[PDB]
Amino acid sequence: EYDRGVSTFSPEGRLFQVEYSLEAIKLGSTAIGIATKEGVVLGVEKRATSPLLESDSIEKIVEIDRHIGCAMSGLTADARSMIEHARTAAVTHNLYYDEDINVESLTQSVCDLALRFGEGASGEERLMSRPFGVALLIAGHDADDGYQLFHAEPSGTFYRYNAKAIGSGSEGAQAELLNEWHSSLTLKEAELLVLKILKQVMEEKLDENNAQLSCITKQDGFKIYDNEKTAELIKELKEKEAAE
Amino acid sequence: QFNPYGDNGGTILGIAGEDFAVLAGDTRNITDYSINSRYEPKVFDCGDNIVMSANGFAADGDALVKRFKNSVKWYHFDHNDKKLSINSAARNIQHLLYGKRFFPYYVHTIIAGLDEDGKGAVYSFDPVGSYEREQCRAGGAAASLIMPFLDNQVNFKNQYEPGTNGKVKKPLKYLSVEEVIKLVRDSFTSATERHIQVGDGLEILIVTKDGVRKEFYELKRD
Amino acid sequence: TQQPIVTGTSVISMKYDNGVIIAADNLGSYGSLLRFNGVERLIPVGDNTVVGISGDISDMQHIERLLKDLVTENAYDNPLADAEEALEPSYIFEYLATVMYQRRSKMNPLWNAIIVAGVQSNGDQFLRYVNLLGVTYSSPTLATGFGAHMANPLLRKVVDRESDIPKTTVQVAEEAIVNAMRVLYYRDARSSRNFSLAIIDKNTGLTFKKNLQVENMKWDFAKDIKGYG
Amino acid sequence: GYDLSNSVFSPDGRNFQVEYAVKAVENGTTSIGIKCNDGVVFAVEKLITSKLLVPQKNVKIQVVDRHIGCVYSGLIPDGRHLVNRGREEAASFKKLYKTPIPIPAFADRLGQYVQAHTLYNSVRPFGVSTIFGGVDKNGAHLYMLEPSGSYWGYKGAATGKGRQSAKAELEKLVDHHPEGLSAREAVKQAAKIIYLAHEDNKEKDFELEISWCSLSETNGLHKFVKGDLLQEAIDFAQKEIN
Amino acid sequence: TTTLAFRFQGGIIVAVDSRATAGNWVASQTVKKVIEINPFLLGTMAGGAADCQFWETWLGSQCRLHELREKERISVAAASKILSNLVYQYKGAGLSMGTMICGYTRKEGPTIYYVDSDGTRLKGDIFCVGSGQTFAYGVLDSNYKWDLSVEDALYLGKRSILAAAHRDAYSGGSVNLYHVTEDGWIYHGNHDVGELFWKVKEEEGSFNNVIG
Amino acid sequence: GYDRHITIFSPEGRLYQVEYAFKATNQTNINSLAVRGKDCTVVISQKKVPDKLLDPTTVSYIFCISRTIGMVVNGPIPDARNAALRAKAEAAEFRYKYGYDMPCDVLAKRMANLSQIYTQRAYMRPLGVILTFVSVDEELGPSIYKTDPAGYYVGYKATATGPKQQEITTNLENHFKKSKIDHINEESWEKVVEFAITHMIDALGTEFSKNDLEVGVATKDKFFTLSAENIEERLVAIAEQ
Amino acid sequence: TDEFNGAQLKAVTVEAGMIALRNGQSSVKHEDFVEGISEVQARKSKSVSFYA
Amino acid sequence: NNYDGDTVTFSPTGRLFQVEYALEAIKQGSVTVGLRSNTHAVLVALKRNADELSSYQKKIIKCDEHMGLSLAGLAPDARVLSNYLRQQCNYSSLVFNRKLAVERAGHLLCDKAQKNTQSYGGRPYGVGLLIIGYDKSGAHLLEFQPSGNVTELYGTAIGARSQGAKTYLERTLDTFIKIDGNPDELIKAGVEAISQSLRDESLTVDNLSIAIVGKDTPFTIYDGEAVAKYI
Amino acid sequence: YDRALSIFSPDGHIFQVEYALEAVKRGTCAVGVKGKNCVVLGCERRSTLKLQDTRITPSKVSKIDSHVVLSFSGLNADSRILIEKARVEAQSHRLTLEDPVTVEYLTRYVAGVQQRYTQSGGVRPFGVSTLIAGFDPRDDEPKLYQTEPSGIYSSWSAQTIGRNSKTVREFLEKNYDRKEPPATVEECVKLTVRSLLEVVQTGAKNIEITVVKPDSDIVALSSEEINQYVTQIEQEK
Repeated sequence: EYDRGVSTFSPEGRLFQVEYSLEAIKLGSTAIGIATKEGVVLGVEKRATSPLLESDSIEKIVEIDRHIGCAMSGLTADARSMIEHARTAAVTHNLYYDEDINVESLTQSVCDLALRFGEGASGEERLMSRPFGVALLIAGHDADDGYQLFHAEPSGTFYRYNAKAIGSGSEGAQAELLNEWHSSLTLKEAELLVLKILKQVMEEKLDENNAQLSCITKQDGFKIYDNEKTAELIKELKEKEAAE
Repeated sequence: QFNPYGDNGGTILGIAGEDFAVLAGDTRNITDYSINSRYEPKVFDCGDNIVMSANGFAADGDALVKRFKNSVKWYHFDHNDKKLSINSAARNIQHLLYGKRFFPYYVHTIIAGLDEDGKGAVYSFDPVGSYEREQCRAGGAAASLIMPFLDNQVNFKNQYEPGTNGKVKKPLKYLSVEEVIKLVRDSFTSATERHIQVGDGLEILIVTKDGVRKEFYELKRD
Repeated sequence: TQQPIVTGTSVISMKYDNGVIIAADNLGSYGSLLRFNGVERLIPVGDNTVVGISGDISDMQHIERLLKDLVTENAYDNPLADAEEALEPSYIFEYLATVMYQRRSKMNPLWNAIIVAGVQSNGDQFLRYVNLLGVTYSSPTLATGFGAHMANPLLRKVVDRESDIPKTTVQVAEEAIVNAMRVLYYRDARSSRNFSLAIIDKNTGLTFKKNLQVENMKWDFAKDIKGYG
Repeated sequence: GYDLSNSVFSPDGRNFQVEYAVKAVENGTTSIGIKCNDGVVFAVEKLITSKLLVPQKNVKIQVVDRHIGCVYSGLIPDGRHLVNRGREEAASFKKLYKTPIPIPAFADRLGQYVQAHTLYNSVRPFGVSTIFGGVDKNGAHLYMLEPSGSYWGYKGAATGKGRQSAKAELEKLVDHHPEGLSAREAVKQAAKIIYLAHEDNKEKDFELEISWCSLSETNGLHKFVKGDLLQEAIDFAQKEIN
Repeated sequence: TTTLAFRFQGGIIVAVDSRATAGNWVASQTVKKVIEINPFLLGTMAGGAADCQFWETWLGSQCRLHELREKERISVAAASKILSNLVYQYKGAGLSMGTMICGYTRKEGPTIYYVDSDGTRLKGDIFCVGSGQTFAYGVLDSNYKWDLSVEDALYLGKRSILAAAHRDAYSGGSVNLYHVTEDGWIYHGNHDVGELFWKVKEEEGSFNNVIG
Repeated sequence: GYDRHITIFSPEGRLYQVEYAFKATNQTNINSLAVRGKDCTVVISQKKVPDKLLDPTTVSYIFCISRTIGMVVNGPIPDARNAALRAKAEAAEFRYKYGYDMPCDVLAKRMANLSQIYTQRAYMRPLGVILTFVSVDEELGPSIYKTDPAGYYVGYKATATGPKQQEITTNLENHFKKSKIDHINEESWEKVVEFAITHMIDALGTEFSKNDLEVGVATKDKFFTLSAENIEERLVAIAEQ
Repeated sequence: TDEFNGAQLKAVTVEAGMIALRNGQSSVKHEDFVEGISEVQARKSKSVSFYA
Repeated sequence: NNYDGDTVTFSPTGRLFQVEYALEAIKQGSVTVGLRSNTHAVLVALKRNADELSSYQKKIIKCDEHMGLSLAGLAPDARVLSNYLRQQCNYSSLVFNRKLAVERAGHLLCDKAQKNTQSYGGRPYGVGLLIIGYDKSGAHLLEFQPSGNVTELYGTAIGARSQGAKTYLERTLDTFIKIDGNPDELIKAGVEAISQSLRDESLTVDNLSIAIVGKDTPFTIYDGEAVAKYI
Repeated sequence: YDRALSIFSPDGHIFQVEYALEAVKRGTCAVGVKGKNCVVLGCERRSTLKLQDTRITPSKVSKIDSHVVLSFSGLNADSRILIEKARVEAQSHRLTLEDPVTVEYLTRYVAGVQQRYTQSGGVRPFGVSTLIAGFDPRDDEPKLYQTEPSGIYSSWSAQTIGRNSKTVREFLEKNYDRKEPPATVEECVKLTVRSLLEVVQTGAKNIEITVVKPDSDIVALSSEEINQYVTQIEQEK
């Protein structure tokens, strides 16, 4: 009716295929991202579907560059296209200017790519017939604004957040975040915060074969926490939930 | 026959200080043995306390002022009010240079400004691409006349400490923004009597994070 | 590769306190053979700017139409500013410059020298230079062809630089222009008696006086050269 | 069916999409074209929708070449695209044949362009009528170009909502002068029939714009009518309708 | 101009010059013949300045798109042979190139390839490339042995460039020393060839043609 | 489904989209009558202008596609212009590549072939105009070729077009039945105009004026049209017959 | 209001008097009618996603 | 549904419904109110956050140091239009050594939208721009509809509850036009203008975003505590 | 051509991707189980039919590289296109980077072929899912990946695709441990024979077994070898 077109409206007034894409982020497993000014931590629910699954070479944590991290949630086939372009973008800036790209600037570049649907609209080279179905939580560190966390839509729009969760447990996670986030959370107090909120939206047991942690720090760069360290922290959650 | 390149001469001199930088050059523009202009800097402010001169041929050397000033604008737009650094400026230029290399530019390009530590930074480019940092660099048609004197007064090249007689080398002595005025004028004074592409005017542009100061001095008519 | 086919030569020009005087010979040279006479090369664009061109007539004529089309573009829209603030000499100069620059890229150039001179709507005199190379400079007196090293030196006595302009007026300029055009006729083989003199004044606009003749030429010392025998 | 596109067709000879597009023009602004002896005098009713507007700073009159007035009604973006196209065509004629484009020649080219979009379903038909004319070497002429791709010579034309009132008085104007009238007098008559065609738009208020290309006054250049002359036209029209 | 790299036990020593002349005039003495491709690979600058430096900045782009895409650190063989096919595409476009890519991996060991403008890539253990590669070669390859210590290897890199600087015109300026390990190259700093001369005349007893 | 909305075949094998083109050329209500003289070809056509505010001089349907070959159009004037433009371009082209101007026969065939292509394409609409091409060629004599929107054409002794053209056919048929030849034996081109006007009055019952007529005459090696002054001489000359 | 027939106009008026009812007023004020227009319209949206 | 899904059609009423749908992006969108004198132009936009953790979205984009545009509809569409204006501004600098006139740049923007409304598979651009700038003919204030049409006013508004803002500007209309050389007054009146676009959304210094361009003032966006000089 | 054959759905899906996965379900069953010293891909053949010469009939396992094997389920027309593109890519890696491709690289590459036509219009996605397995050069680590027509890929300790993949997978929960793979090559081989003997049955005719052992050692175990393994399992059971 109002989606047979390749870019069509909508008696509401906003594009229809894009709207479906935003309600297809929810299908993906929860991706949480908590930003403090002491670093940004990204946690993800990997999902284990079988014990025959090898899940420690599967993650939704991806390095864009040393000083920019990303967590992806939604349909992750779509994010394969976007992550390649992002990596190229970051490299281009250091080729052209010998300089580290801003977190904001990188997000904006990936937003430009996201609008490429239609097959008769605008002047640009169209190479999609439908919008991407994946939303990103681009974290990073630039020296001009410190630590930054952006939430990038498949729309091609972006908001800077201090904490945003997307995916299945988006609503129940974010309910907690509005009250529980403040600026005196340190990196390690953020780190245990991720695991507490992730436990509520975890549809399995909370463990390190269905959860993966990652930080982005200026000092050590983009480091993905090994499963040994991830497991350790998870056991330290269950102790502090028995300290209540 | 049509010949696709020429020259227009000029002589530039970019000096890095220890907290200031000075990119200067003559304001005389020529072609062969006609003085085109007695007054005409090629030493343009470009924004963001970077001063550029692409000196030599004037047709190319205005092409790089154009595209560079386009890049200043578009950097602020596409990096959302992130300022173009001295480092950033150097590499961008390289890309513009390198971009025509089979129909190459025929200028000697220089930028100057301060670095992020608040000391001078001077990068100087060959006509087709690469750059390396300097502390003194002459260029233009009279490069090799002003250059070996600037090395003897900044970097103390082929000088030794007195009464040691070459046992102890002569170390660096931290410079003054006034002090460097004296060096630049005495060199281009020599330059007017000993080269013929030099005269009419000299314009020194001094660059710091405290402003860009212009100074126009007249030179000798030949 | 371009070969010069039909060429023209010599335009002179100088500033004065309230405006400019730009003047040119008119004659189409074709080498030592001279095939056209009275060929105009003062092309007025707007009504306060003369664009004075020398070199190939063909290239001059193909950009003569494009110069008229800029004014046509300016008059498209902006009924309050279709020449008032949409035309100044600086715009007309830049328009010309990047066309010659792009053809030097091609290797297939517009073979010309170009003066664009006028008075701006800021009210300030304008005199800049462009060519087939596509160099650019401003100047206080300026010239083309054979006069870019003959006539131009005579005018540099008159106005030394950009602060000798208010010491120069239109009667003192007028004379300097006359003298210069006479001198070109003696020592150039490519300069003739006709020349047209255009003054762009800010108090009276574009006053374009056409078909002035050389007068007070000396040729009476010619008898006192004798033979070698 | 036969109304989904424009290269569907019907046994009724109708093409539907094109007929529909004329309805935009019929709800467009009143615009007239008077064929005069020396030239043409265009005038257009410019609605004043608010007091916030800047008067005589929004135009629907764009000049083509230096001697062809063009004023249009219907969808303003679409008409501005058609005029943009015809500024190129005028430039092309000037490049190739070194002359300002003749008014019959200009009409031919535009008609082709408008024809193309009713022959393909992958592009949308136009829905504007333009009224254009001027003074060329074959005399003064006046043409109105339908969005169908049809044009004719006209001794008077009109378009927009108030076309009924305009046309009726243009008949009387040709009956006043069957041997034609001056361009100078036609200023005051253009004013008069815009004022009478504003009685179809008397829930609204208006600004009178008049533009001309005539040999007698403007020397074959298209210029705008302004100042005291414009105000004289207003005063003329005011007394007549009173 | 002279650029050399020799494999020994601790890895590879790269030693290069820095006088990069314009012809009869010495354009600059400060021109660094080291090109940091990333922290784990080095490229020498020999051939035309512009061309050689430029595309090995773009090789670092291809280094970082190896790292990202494969999640591994780039093979030396992989880097070298990228740059190779690229200059074959430009072969007879008139651009000049000669670089030694030096790298040390845990899955190939220390490896030098000398990639060149023609689309020639040679695996090798010692190369010396430049105007004065011949002079530097003589000292280096006489006293060459695979078993060698880091101190001895460093001192041989200094001495070889020193010999080139002495006899050939376009060498000189300054030296820059790197000691390539598997954790990366370690910088051993800039030494002026004119201070280096007079140390080595005293200590070896060499340079006996110079009057002193 | 779409067997009437685009140019694809139907179960009937008949293209409905094409049929609709012929059902739009008679809705402009212009009749034409074209006769071959002994040295000329004359074509007269309606030019009904019912308005004071349309200039009648510029209302026309006879377009000169070559200097020797006229073309008279029955059907909508946008499609007329496009077909005229294309025909002029081709006629010029023929001179350029073959060294002589395009024959009437081949110019008809060329527009015929383009019409088929326009009904081959399913997004291109055919030009819905019936084109009559009149000439005097030197290798075909006085000639009429009439092309139609589908892409069919044939030569003619005489032809008519318009809604009321059956009446015109009756007159022509009697004329060539009695003469027993394919043309009018009249050696003055002016009198072939006079004859043509007479049969137009007979067929349609309508008394003509100079501003309801528009006349094109191809004589040998030139094509001209009569102005309304000249057409009035012919209308006075009917009274002198 | 723009492009409103009696059916559309009627929705505004009634709806103005429910804001009046809630507010606990006894006289329906002008503003209420103005607020009542925007509920028949396409907005009740103060949402941000990509169309703000 | 045959003219409401296709962009290449009419439409028995001579419309295209896709354009009307694109105008509903403006209704549901954020509000910005522009007002000018003759010596200064002013855009005052109401920024809107998603939530407390979320930032506020800048509704003013700096297009040049004498030009700026502000969105009120579809955000992805604004990124196409913003770039296009900059490209043409640099073209004016390159070719004619001139700033790109605001009047000219409206007509270019108009036809750019038009040719995607013509083409099949295209779209009308649902963003509404208010485009201010200071050229050689003074201050200008343009309103860009989804149609593409540009109109020139001394005060306008687009977005939700535009009507209350235009009533305020029609009253104070001859006050603010005859205040010149004082940017401050024009800015204060624009805060008061957009206070009529509220419906208990309040105004704070993190919701207020002002930008001006003057004769002697470049394009500058005031935000933070630089809008607390007017609150 | 660019008229969508892939278009976003109001369900947040594309219809054809869902359809694509049902096309793989109807395909023949491929099982993958990796030991500590091998990868084993055994697959169901449709060689039950008489008057068939199996020498010249395509196999259900095609080697792409010296140490990288690929098995497939779904359409047989579609699969050959993926197998040809994969091979061309493998030799390109040898040309410009040297060394053969890693298993992971090929997994990503096939996934990127599916990905391209999912997003673009004028193209439908393939109805083919693969099990890409093998070794990397100078590695004795077995690699077992699964790629699917969605454009997603996942590594697995053991996996099965094709018809009755749920049934085989359930069997593998008890007959395979994440902690402990089959210790020997032979127990891995017999486990894959054992899994096939559930659904496939019908002698060793339709049972195929390909074993890859570290660093480019590919041996295919003929029906005779399989018959011996089948008989031992049957007797023991």
